[PDB]
Amino acid sequence: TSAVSLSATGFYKTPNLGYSFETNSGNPFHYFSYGVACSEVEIDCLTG
Amino acid sequence: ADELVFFVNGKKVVEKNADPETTLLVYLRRKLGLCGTKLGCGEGGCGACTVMISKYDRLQNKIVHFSVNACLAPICSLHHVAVTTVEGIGNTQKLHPVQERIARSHGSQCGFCTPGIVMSMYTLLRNQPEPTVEEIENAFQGNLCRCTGYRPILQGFRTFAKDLSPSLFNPEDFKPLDPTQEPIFPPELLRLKDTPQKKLRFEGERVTWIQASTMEELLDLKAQHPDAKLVVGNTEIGIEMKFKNMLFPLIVCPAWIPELNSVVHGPEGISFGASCPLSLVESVLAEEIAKLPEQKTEVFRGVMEQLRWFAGKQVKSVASIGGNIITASPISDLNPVFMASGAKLTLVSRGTRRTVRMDHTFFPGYRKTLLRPEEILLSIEIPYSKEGEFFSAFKQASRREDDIAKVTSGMRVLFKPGTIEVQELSLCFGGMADRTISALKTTPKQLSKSWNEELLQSVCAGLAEELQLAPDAPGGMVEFRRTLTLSFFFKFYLTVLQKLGRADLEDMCGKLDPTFASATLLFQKDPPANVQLFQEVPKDQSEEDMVGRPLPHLAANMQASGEAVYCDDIPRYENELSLRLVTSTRAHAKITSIDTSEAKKVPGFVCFLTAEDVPNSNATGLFNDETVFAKDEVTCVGHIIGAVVADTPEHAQRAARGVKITYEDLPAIITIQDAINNNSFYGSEIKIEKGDLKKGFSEADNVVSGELYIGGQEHFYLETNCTIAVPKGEAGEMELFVSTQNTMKTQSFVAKMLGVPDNRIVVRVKRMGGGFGGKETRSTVVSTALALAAHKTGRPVRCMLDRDEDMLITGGRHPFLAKYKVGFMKTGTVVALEVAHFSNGGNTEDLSRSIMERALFHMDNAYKIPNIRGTGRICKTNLPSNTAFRGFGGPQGMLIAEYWMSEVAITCGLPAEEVRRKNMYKEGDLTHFNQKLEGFTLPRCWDECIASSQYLARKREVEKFNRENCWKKRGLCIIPTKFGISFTLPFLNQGGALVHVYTDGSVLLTHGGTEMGQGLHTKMVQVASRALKIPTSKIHISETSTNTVPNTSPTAASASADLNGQGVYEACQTILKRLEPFKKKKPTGPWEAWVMDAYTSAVSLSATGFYKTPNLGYSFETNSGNPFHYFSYGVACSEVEIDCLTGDHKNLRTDIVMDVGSSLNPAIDIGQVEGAFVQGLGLFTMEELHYSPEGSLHTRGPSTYKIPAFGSIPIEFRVSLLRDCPNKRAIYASKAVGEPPLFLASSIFFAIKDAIRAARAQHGDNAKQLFQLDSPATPEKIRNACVDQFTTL
Amino acid sequence: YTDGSVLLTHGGTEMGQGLHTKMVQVASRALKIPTSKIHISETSTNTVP
Amino acid sequence: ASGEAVYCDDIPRYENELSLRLVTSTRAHAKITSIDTSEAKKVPGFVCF
Ligand SMILES: Cc1cc2nc3c(=O)[nH]c(=O)nc-3n(C[C@H](O)[C@H](O)[C@H](O)COP(=O)(O)OP(=O)(O)OC[C@H]3O[C@@H](n4cnc5c(N)ncnc54)[C@H](O)[C@@H]3O)c2cc1C
Ligand SMILES: O=c1[nH]c(=O)c2[nH]c(=O)[nH]c2[nH]1
Ligand code: FES
Ligand code: FES
Ligand SMILES: [Ca+2]
Repeated sequence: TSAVSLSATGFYKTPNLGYSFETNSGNPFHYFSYGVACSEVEIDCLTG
Repeated sequence: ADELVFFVNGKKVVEKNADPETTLLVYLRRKLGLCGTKLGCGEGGCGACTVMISKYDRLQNKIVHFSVNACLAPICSLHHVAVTTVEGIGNTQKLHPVQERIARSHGSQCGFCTPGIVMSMYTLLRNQPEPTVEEIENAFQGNLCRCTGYRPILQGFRTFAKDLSPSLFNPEDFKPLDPTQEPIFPPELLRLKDTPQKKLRFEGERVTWIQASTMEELLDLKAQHPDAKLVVGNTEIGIEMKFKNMLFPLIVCPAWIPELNSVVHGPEGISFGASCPLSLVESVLAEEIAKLPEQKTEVFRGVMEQLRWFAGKQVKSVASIGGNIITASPISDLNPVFMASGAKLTLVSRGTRRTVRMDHTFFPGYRKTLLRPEEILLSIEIPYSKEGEFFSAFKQASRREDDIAKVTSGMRVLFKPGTIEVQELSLCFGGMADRTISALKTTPKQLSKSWNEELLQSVCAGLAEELQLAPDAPGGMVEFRRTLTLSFFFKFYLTVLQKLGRADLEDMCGKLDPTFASATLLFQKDPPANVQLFQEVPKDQSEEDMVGRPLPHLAANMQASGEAVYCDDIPRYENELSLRLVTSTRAHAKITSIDTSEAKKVPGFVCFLTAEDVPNSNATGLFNDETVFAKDEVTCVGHIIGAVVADTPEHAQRAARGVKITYEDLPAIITIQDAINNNSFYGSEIKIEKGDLKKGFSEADNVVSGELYIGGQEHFYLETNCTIAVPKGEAGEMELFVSTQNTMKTQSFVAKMLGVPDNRIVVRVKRMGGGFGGKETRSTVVSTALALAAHKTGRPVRCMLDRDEDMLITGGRHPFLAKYKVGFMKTGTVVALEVAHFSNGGNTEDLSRSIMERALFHMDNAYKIPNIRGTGRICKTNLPSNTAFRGFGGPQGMLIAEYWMSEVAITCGLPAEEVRRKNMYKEGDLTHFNQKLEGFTLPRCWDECIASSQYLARKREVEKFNRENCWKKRGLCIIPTKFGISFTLPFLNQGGALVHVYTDGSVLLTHGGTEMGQGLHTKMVQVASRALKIPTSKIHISETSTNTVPNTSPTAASASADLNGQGVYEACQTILKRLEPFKKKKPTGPWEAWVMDAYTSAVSLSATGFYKTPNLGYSFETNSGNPFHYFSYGVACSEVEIDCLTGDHKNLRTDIVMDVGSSLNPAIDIGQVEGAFVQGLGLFTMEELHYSPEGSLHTRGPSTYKIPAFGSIPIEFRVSLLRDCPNKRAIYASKAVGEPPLFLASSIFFAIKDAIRAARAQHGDNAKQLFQLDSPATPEKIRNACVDQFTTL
Repeated sequence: YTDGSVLLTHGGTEMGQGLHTKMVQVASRALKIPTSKIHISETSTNTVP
Repeated sequence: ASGEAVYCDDIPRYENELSLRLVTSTRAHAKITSIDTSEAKKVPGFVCF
């Protein structure tokens, strides 16, 4: 009722990225994910 | 099991189970998917459904083409014919010349009437490739357009005929017509023309249709089954079936029978088979009249005179003469003529044949004839006139009731040869009784009398007595109708005088006084002359900057082609249901019970929805005082009680008829007077007051007091209200496609009814076929009901209202009652004014209060009044709720001002234009509400109009015409206007937009405004193209949606281009800012490179835009603050000529000068001036709504509610937009245009008033000087004010 | 909207990963209102290009 | 879990809606020497290839 807009756009771009294959420089990634898994199996040597 | 076989746009249709109730319009739209042909009324009056038919005519041996109303053509009547629709002539990839010309000439605004007009013009050209201007105009008698003011349509099409300012269009650029490229007549049909016609039978759900090939077959059928209903053109039967609930289970169509279609010239006259269409009657009698002695064709000319203002080409091409005769309507225009001339009817049944002579016994009772149930009408011989035998025919114009109370007459005299003495005299009338009658007691008494003043006087006394009407007779207008019988005989009397003159009996009968001659003239057209003037843009302006250029409406080509999509053109989902509203038949009552037992038996019935089914809240409407569905009590005729849902529209309608509802009446408050007496009002008195009233009236040389009533108005948007609601099945989500100016309120009201948040509900509007205020709020009454059905069923549901329903339910402009007192000097200067206003608001508040405020804000019109008091009360009544209508209270307020102003001038004995001018504000003055008038261009508009209309010189001609004519009079008036721009509710002055640029460079824009024919999207694209500096071609607007721009105000208050234009401009400035760094690097490289560079640099190419009108907000308590951002100004000068004997009148010339600031688009803005002016013209002169004494609307369609027609517009029609007047506070210095010109049509009202004043000085005797003329000034009111020997006794 | 409800959309599409769920959680923290007041209906080229 | 969620094919058909079926290569690498559509044209409701 005060005539203020209640609609908005939003935007984002990941900064500082850019790798060069020619000079082997520049960051391709913003950050890295990391994890580790331990697994155990039992095989049947006669069937696969 | 007979197949029905016909062609549509060249393609063969084979219908194996044709239902006789199926119309061609329904079949085209719903079976074939061809939605260019529209429904606008369903009763033959609007022509929106016009299509062309071609066939091989076996009787004339050749291919013929004619137009028809698709809404009334049973498909069962169409075996072996070829239909052509708008889609069959061209499309946007190759427009037919007819489509091209109407588009390019700015003849299409909302676009809904465009296809039907295109088809009427197209059919004309297939028959006459080189028509005349006259033929072109006659082509459209059956086509209505509510937006354009008709001028541009006729002007564009005039290019097919007569065989400083830039221009609005260029005819030299129009492609030429090549007739060889029209569609081939289907060769299959030429093959079949050879084989004999067989009787067919078609069986539908309820109706059996036999297409009789032979007289034998028809007679056998009627002998054995006398109940079999003849249908020939269906132009009466269709109405009875569709709107009067009637059902004839067995129908026989005899249209193919050679004997019913023959024309035979015999010694006494010409015989027409009874099934001959009126169009064949017309072309034969025309040619007889052209080639024969005048003395023989007197009757033929009377028939032709009646066929002139009868219906359109569409109706006449299939309406039979026998059908008019046998329908026996009390207001048949033809039967009075056939009766007066003793036309010879042959009747037959199996083994019988007899001839009679139409006389009073032919019609023994209401809609009855002499025919036995087994007989049919074979032929009517229309007779040659004899030496000494003379004939006139007459017809009231104006029509108010379905069936009754329009006068129409046939009159005949035979003189003993060589004498002036009467051998035979016959005077027959419709609209005076429940059937066509003969003045049988009056005529005998004049036998052997001489044609003289004694006979005139004798016949008038007889007529008055013999045809006398009770004060309460059916149809009212009893004083007018009486006067017409007498006035029509007078004309006949004078005309026979003349005709005896021409037979050299002048010395026995006398000369006619030459001031009486104009009384007897047959209506003569006069060729149209138009001028449109506007301003060229600067010479330096880029060619790609379209702001200020006359760019055609961006959808005009698709509208001409039938490709533009309106709501009901959207294809149905396979699971879609249809809804039909059930409304109250009482003005105020308790609902005692509802029985749906008959409704449940209709096949496809799904449910009846009522208030109990509403999920959340039944309280709706702008001020929360309305029911979605009535609960316990109805409060108008039209109050929506519930809604039937069924698989198809036909089943919904039949099922709604089986909802039987039971009432106990309650005290009803109907009229403004009823409300005043009962203290029934919406809220308190509203008031504006300035200066000292007691002093002003004390200082005034004169004081005049009076009242004025102003009738209401139906919007008659060509597209009625329509909603499709589509439930999505998740989270309460629903999408609605609606013909509405108000997406926001539609969304909110739906969400509150359902009890879900607003974020679940999306409302979409591509375009409306007109709105005009009618769809600002009252569209939600359909929307909420449909949304509920969709929610309940989980299925898509659709409702488009029939015209009768829409006219009943949705209300109109507010009627006004004013009580005024004005005080003024001898010089004409007004010093004091007090006006009490009352409006009839109907049964909901809606916008009624804001409407009253606008009327009060305009009670000054253009005039500075130092001491002033206005009040208004808004009456609360048991009628449909009235709402916004273009003007929004302004026109009512300003008509009241001009009305007391007219009386100030007459009381001072001074020229009205001088009096207006000297009371006009000047630059810097304050209004009565204390707003200052800056940039006041009204005097410039006034002076330009006075000069270019040659007002003073025309005044002198009008005076002279009036001194030289006793029975016609002219009048001339010039009227100004001032119109405040912005919503009366300040926070509604806001708008938003959203813009995207895609990586190809193309731009998708949207904004809060909706397109309803005013060219808003076009304007926004013009604006965006200038703002962005790219061509309009790269910018597109597809639709309006609550999920792209939220919280939008309705498209109203003429404000939408101002508000959305600023929103658009700001959205565009945001995008330009972000592209700036790329522009700098690449200042030449094209737009597409900047866009792609920004994209690949990860810069956002999407933006919102928003505007609020600043510094607004008026206070009623302190009478300060600005309610308006700026004001519109304009002046119109109009001239009229009235028929003092009939009440009819011609609009001879109108000249308008309008301040639209620096127009965004002068083509669209001129079109809005003309459109608005013509709606005003209807408001003040033609449009009259009529109600039973118990509050039931009788006037529900174009047969009874008469909007301006092609033939209504001023014959010379000039419009200029004021030059050099930038308004820099609105978008690119424009002004809004939609509403301000409407009130300028009051110029025609006041010109009629001048003409009446002159008629009164001519024949009045003691006439009251300040006589009464309420609005609308219809033929009734004009005729009754022309007091004379005929009105007095 | 004027009832306080929020309609949100973004470029991302839901394919089972709970993107919309995460976006509403994000919006509700950002706006400091409950997730119940925020809805995402769909992804469309005419709302985010 | 309720089957209320709408995926593309769950959307109701329009009454006038048509169906498409792709026609693909049965060869890894080849010239197309001709296409014969005569048998396809005889299937009821066939519109176009
Ligand atoms: C938009 C519009 C405007 C109109 N304007 C006017 C006007 O200005 N003035 C005026 O007088 N009329 C007017 N009419 C009425 C019109 O002239 C009649 O509707 C028309 O002539 C009826 O003919 P039809 O062939 O359509 O009859 P249908 O509707 O097919 O038949 C109407 C009646 O005639 C009967 N019938 C037809 N032929 C025969 C026969 N040979 N023997 C026995 N019974 C028969 C039918 O059983 C039926 O009862 C208007 C109608 C429309 C739709
Ligand atoms: O001030 C106005 N408010 C409205 O809501 C409206 N609607 C309309 O048609 N004209 C106007 N004027
Ligand atoms: S819809 Fe057919 S004449 Fe109006
Ligand atoms: S353009 Fe003719 S009705 Fe709208
Ligand atoms: Ca109201």
